[PDB]
Amino acid sequence: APMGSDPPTACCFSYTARKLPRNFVVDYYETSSLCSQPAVVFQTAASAQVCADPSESWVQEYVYDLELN
Amino acid sequence: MPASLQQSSSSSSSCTEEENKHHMGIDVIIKVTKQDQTPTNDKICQSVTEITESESDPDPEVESEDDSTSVEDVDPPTTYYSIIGGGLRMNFGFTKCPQIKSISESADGNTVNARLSSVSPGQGKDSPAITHEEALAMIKDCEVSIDIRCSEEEKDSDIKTHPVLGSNISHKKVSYEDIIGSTIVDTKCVKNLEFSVRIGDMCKESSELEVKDGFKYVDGSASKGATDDTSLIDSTKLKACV
Repeated sequence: APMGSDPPTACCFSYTARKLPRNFVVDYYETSSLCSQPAVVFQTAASAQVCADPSESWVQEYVYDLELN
Repeated sequence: MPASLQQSSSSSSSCTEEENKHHMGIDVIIKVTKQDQTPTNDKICQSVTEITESESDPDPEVESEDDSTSVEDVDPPTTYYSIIGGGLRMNFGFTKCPQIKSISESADGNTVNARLSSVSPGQGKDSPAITHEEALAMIKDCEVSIDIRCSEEEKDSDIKTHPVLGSNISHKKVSYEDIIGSTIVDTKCVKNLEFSVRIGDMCKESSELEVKDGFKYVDGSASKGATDDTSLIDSTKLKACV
């Protein structure tokens, strides 16, 4: 099980300006670390995935909510 | 000889004459270079899948909206697309942005392009128009996301000999407005990736109503830079994927 060489990965390049209400957020996932510019990614219902700057409180509260319920 | 005549005032027949009204549209061209590893894949316009949130409030698919009242206060849906082709799977979620009616694609060498934009009035397709107020309001909230992946569907191409409907708008250099949202790219099948977007009048530029954005992705190297993306790709070799 020899890990790959050094294949780049998905690392947030830009964030969405409009906050999508919880109703359109059933799950989420975090970028990585190989990039010194991480962030939090949220899933939806009619899209897929979209990065979000964790610098905004509502983004953190959204994560904290998904951590519980 | 359809002598029925499509009236004239129709937004689909021609541009409006109400000074305080404009035919706001959108244009999003994109060039992606394949890795010297990926196999051959010219099968472009494989397929397209249009999707949209529950929108308004007809019947929330198991709590998919407000779950309660839904007058007209707030309820912005997202239109998603999954144009497969070129051995690559491109997808984008337009939120509070003009309604895309034109979808094309093409393949040349080890790269493939995709033209996603709205239709200009007088093309046989709707092209609503609004006032400057709503225009400036839209151009601000309008946000488009992107998430390309590596496909493998060797299926055939589904195109139409019907020319591609343009937005009459040019990707020239103008006011900068951050419209591009998230952009996920799996190196596994994408070496380079250029992004270019625009929003303005489809009848006649209006400066204030004109804007643009874009980036330059090369070998994992990103870089913001407003440049003339008019030649970014050959608008001729475009082909409607239906």
